Amino acid sequence: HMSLSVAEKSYLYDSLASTPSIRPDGRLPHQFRPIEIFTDFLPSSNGSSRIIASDGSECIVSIKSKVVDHHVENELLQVDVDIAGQRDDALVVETITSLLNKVLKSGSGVDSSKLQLTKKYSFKIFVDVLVISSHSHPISLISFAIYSALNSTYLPKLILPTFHDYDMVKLDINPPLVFILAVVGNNMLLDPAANESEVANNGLIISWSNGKITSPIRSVALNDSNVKSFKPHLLKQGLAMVEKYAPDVVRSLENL
Amino acid sequence: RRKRLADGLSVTQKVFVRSRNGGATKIVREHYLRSDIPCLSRSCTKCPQIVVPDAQNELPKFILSDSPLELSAPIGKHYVVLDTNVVLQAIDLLENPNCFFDVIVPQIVLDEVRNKSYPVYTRLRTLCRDSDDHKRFIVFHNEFSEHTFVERLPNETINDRNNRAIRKTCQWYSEHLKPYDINVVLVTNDRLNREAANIITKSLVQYIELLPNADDIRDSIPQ
Amino acid sequence: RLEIYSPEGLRLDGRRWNELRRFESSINTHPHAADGSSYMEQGNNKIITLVKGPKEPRLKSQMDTSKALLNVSVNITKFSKFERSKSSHKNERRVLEIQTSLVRMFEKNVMLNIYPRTVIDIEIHVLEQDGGIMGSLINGITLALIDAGISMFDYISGISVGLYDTTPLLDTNSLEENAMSTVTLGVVGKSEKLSLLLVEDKIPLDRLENVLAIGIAGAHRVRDLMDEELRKHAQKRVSNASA
Amino acid sequence: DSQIVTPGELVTDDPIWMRGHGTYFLDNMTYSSVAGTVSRVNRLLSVIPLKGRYAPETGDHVVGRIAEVGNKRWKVDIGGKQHAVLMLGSVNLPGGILRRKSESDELQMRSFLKEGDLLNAEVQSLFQDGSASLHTRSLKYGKLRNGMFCQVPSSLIVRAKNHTHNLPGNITVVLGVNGYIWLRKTSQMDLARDTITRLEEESSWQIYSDENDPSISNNIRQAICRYANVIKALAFCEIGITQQRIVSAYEASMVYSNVGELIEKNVMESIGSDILTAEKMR
Amino acid sequence: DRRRLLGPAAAKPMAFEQELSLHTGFIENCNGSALVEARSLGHQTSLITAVYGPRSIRGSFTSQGTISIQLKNGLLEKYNTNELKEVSSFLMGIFNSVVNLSRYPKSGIDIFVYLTYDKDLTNSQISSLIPHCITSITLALADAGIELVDMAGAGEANGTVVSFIKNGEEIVGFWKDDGDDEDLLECLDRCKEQYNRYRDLMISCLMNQE
Amino acid sequence: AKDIEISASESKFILEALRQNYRLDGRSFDQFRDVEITFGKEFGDVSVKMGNTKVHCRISCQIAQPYEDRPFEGLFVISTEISPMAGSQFENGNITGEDEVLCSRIIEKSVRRSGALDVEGLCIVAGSKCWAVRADVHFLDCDGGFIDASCIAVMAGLMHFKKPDITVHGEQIIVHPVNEREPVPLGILHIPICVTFSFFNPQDTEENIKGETNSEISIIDATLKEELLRDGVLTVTLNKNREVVQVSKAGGLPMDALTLMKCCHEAYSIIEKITDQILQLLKEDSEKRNKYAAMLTSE
RNA sequence: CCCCCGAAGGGGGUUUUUUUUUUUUA
Ligand code: NA
Ligand code: NA
Ligand code: NA
Ligand SMILES: [Zn+2]
Repeated sequence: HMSLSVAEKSYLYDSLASTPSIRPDGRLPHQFRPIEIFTDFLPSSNGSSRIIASDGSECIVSIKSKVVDHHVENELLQVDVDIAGQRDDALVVETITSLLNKVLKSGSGVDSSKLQLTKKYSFKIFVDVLVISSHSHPISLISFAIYSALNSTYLPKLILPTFHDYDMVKLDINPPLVFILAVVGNNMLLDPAANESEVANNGLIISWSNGKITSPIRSVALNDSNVKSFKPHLLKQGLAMVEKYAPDVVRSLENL
Repeated sequence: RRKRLADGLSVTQKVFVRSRNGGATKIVREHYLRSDIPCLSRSCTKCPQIVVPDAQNELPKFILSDSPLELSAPIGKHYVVLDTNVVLQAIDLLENPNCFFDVIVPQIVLDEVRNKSYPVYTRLRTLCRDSDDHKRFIVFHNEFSEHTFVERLPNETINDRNNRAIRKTCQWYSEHLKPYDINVVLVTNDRLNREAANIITKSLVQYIELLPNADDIRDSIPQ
Repeated sequence: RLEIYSPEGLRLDGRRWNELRRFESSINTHPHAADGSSYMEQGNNKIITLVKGPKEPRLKSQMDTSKALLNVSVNITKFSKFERSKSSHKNERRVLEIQTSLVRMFEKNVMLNIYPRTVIDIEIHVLEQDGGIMGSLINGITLALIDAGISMFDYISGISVGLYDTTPLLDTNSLEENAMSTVTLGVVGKSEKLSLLLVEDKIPLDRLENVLAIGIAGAHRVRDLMDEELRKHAQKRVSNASA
Repeated sequence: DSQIVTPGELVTDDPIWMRGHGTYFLDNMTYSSVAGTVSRVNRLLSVIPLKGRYAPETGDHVVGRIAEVGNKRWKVDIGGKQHAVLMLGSVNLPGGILRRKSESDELQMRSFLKEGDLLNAEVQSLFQDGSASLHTRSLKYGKLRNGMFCQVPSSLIVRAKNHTHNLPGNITVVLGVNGYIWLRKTSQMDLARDTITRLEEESSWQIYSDENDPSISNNIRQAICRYANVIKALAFCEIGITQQRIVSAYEASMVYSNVGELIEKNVMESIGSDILTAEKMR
Repeated sequence: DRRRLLGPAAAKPMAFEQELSLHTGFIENCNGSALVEARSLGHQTSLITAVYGPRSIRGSFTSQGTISIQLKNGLLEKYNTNELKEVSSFLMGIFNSVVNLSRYPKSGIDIFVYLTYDKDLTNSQISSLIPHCITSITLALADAGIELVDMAGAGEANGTVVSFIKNGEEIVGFWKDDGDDEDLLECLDRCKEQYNRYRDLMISCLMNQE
Repeated sequence: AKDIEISASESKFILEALRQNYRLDGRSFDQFRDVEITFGKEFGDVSVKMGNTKVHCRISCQIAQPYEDRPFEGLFVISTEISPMAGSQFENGNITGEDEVLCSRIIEKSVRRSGALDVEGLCIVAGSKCWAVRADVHFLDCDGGFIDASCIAVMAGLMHFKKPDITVHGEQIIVHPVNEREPVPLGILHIPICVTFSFFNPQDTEENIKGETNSEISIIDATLKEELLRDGVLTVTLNKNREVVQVSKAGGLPMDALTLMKCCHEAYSIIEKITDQILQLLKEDSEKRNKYAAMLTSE
């Protein structure tokens, strides 16, 4: 986990930088850890999701909606992130919030037209994230939970706007996924464990939508101890790795 | 999905969408189902046992006559189950001392009448409150009884569900009172039932004409 | 205005005056996040309670040589109500009052003195809200604290009772909490002794005692429920651990 | 088995009993303070909780992490309710007994042990609050190297004469009673648990070195990963961890040629039930 | 506000390729300081950095230096707080790669970047602003006597900011936020040219000035 | 830290005194302190004295804009910020403190939310104007009973206060100094009074949780020495309409329900006296003011 | 006071919106 000794860090790094890389649990560089997801458990919300990882990292996402004038509210999708044990003022929380807001920007994050009701009114989507537990960078965790929540989100059906009392339409949209990668030496790792993230030379946040490597893309320090520079071919490796191993995450998440 | 509970109880989730002016808000409530709702008939033997007292420790009075007004076949031993419209149009006839002696007022009808006309709802509540030897009006919470509660199908307006609930109420009534032979007559003006696997369904004027004192009250009805 | 209490003795949700809402609880729901944990559903109230500790104090202040430090964190999420709140509730005086109330409640129940130089952090997340949320918080805390193996003298059962005119209604929902005054009770075990007694709106004195009478009873039932879960969860996880 | 009791429940109206943990009392009435099993040992009546943090006991063998460097002492995380202490005079200094107390080495404490270092130690004694006092004076105690750390609930660590074991594949396991587990490359010291050995013992002049064995083959590393995964597998099945169960877990896991496969749920459960079945049949 | 004079509450607010100048050591109450002004056609920017440190830290002993970075809006409240903190985090990563933190145990280095002026006459500007932030922070760190393994540089092209060290051989920073879709290589090349120029200018400034 | 160091002998002494039906200041267990209410100068300025406990309240108002949500209601806030003047154990403005938050919440629930003040009577014009009445409590000396003293001070102040008469011509209003037109009082609907019961456990915790013959001691309006040693605290706010305005038993020593009820009723017995006292003192103040005016018009 | 020694020394207390006025009056 976090706060490993120098000996532990050296061992882990040597295993993770060797060719091929030896991950502490024997995972392949592109292999994810077992997670499970539940949806539709919050009746009051339009959508809902809960994701649990094998290391204990647990996240909860709620999808709510409200009618707004486009003209007065140009942003039809707002992401609010609440991490337990972290104040709303915290740097990492606002960073994640900004990032997620950009991945999901109505501009080109998702298709804004799917939200439109009338030429003057639409549904604003409130995505509320509650990170119960996290031992690594929760950006992918949150992203996946949001994906699941949006793919199981139902909205009131239109018939000033008036709505059907009992019938609701499934929100149809292709939600984006955000991936996190660990750069260790000359090796790229998907779904980095806490101990892996403690010794990683750097990190790559790579967004993904409709089967394309989309923005935002970030380089992110997974720690402060071993942050080193990296060669561009590694960045290319990460991108290729995502676009190679993303459609299976998409088909795994979208099969219900 | 519904959950069974400790003492003949149940719960489901009534979900719908309120449309306050200029907005949409989905509302979720818990709807409990029960097995102790009394038919309030003097003829029923089973219900007085499963019944429980109120907050004042009071066991609701069974007031519906053991021997109601009896008509010509295929109607004997009949109780009257009203529809919202019939109440709205013939409320002043429902108050007439010489007709409608034994009337069942479904909860859902009470609610509909309340929504469309509060004074008429008050007069109906007055009828159910001041029930005596001369007139007998009861309220039956069909929505809270699992025996009678119907759940809304998709792509179906509220009206179909309401009338299907009244229909199920009448059906449970017929099945419940038949060991004594009390029939129930669903009086309505809205072309409710296309022949299905039943219940006596007569319009207002039809029910009036089946009455002994028809000539007295035939003209106490809006045209 | 509408039939909060019909002459037939039924409520809007279809309950009678002296019946609890659906009450279900789950224990050890977050084994990788906390020492003790509970997920609780009371009516439509959905709450996650996490107990972390006893553990080493974060600061080398806040350390007491004679007893453990007890902290309570109540997170009322913005999506707990029908209408999302654009404002956080974390620093509202209402929430602080609730937190200090729960702390001072379980300071007298939890044997803090046998855990000196430690800190017990209670982390609560209200996922869904539908009235009577205080008693729910209480119950969640009790469950989670017991799951943590942290010693205490007894259960504390939380319940709410509204007062409609002359008649009291047990375990009020959101609609009942509005247009009616409510009393929240924190009852210790099976006793008649009250850990918590909260009245935030005007109530006729002469009718207060009666409101308590059913309340206590209700709380007792709640205890019987929580208990009933624990034993099962115990009986299950003490038999399977064998061989 | 035993009587399951909940907080506030009457355990006995008899006043003869002494009263241990998990109980409180009023006159002759004895009540439970936790949810757990009633325990009667001689005249000592207590209630054992189903769950709880590691409670350090005198003579326990634990693995810990240096949390704090302080005045003549270290604060070590054992995973208990409180940080354990490690007195400066309760450790071995690089060398023979000969070196006397210095003020200089007190000033360079961080050279021996610093924040983050993993060490294997023994619970010498307990303070009044129940926190542990540690010592590392035996040659088998000290800073841990050449391996990986993992942890399980302390209750799952069944106990024995030893907790440091030689496992096939040339890997030594250190099973701390607190649930903290260290998996290392088998050393010559580890090799010498039979029944120039003196030079071997003295060769560990450095027992505070931060450097690993420069030669750790890929085989040993893979085997480390596999042992870690199968220990976690036993933990997931809530199976008590013993040496034999660990090597049996390893061998049974050899079915899956890729160690990664061992992180899936059904595989963990399969390994667990394989071990239990094999144990019942033997 | 009890700590500020915000006036009446009833009131409401009124609604209605590039040259470089680099200087260091003009702020007297901090350890390091840097003034960076940039002028392109129909676009002018200017910002200041201040490095306070190495200072003491509250809390447990830390084995290495701890860097903080604070972006302050200048004049116009031009940007969102979340985006400012995001950029701050990015820069923190970069200079965590660049600064020799091992030299500064139990110590904190606080860096402040005042975005005084940012008026571009052309008629998401964060991207074009990041490389100048990096320039100024590297200059101020070198001015503060804070040890750097290299001179952190950066460039911007098509919404793609790339920060290099070691003559542009390796990457310490990568920021891509929309700003259209183009292939990676030419953005890399342009940003690398910008980086090399900025590097030359920065060393030059560090040789005429320090 | 700023802790009040209490010795074992003192705790044991006071507790044993409670066991023998003794209070240090010579009061019985059900005896509230003599309330001294003193008005002065302008309306809305009141000083309240309970034994050694000394508090001061200042009522004020200024024209403002009604909140967007509530178009017909005026604005009313109460401040109870402690200072080291009452005692060094208090930090300067720790509004997030336990007893601070509790006190503030109790007072707010007693006065601001009970509708003790007519907020709709504060409205000048629905859209653009309203009165912003403010009640600022100043804690001068702490010997316990701060909640009760605060409630009495706030109420007496609100009832004593008078806002300047005004009248309205559409867009514009016309505000008057005293010479122009006489001031008019606020709309007081009822008079909420708080009584604070302190609970002491003479025996062990085991007897409190699982013991019969409840020996839990209850006293009224505890002093500082008593407040520091108590195991429980209840605050009950009532008015002369036999209404339980509010009740707060925020944890502490578990008490039998019947005992709490008895507490409520005795509290009513006290709030009768206190209310009558407030009204009396008010009327005497007004009468003395009038007689002073009569002494001023003719030398 | 626990820890060694042997027969005194050294270490330690843990810095929500259920959908014609007035008065008395057969
Ligand atoms: Na209880
Ligand atoms: Na009950
Ligand atoms: Na530092
Ligand atoms: Zn019947």
